[PDB]
Amino acid sequence: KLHKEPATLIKAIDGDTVKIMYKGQPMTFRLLLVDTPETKHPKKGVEKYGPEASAFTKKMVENAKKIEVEFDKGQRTDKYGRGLAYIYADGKMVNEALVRQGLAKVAYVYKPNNTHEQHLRKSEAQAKKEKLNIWS
Repeated sequence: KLHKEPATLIKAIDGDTVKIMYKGQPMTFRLLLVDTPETKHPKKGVEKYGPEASAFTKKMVENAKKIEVEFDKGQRTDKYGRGLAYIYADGKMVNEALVRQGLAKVAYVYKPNNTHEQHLRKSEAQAKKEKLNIWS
């Protein structure tokens, strides 16, 4: 059973990555199950909708009263040291919000870290049907 834990925003870095204070330790977190266009793309740079995905995550985490992180059932950090997780801004899942707004695609999934996969795929189909941003 996944549960949420409190955390404190330090800084937003990209649409898909935020620095957070977790159990008193600053850490970089990668949002589970989504791929946003990047501004810090290692290869191409600042892709289309990159700045947009980026300001959205920023605003969202920044204006929140309460940030919480929720780990999935698999590994909790990636090979770069980044925490892997679902992030909640006042009860709303940032990863889902991005996909519903057409500012992220559901990422290639790695079990057993796939607990909200279906949900998100559902939000992606809707942003697609509404042809938003990425899907326009």
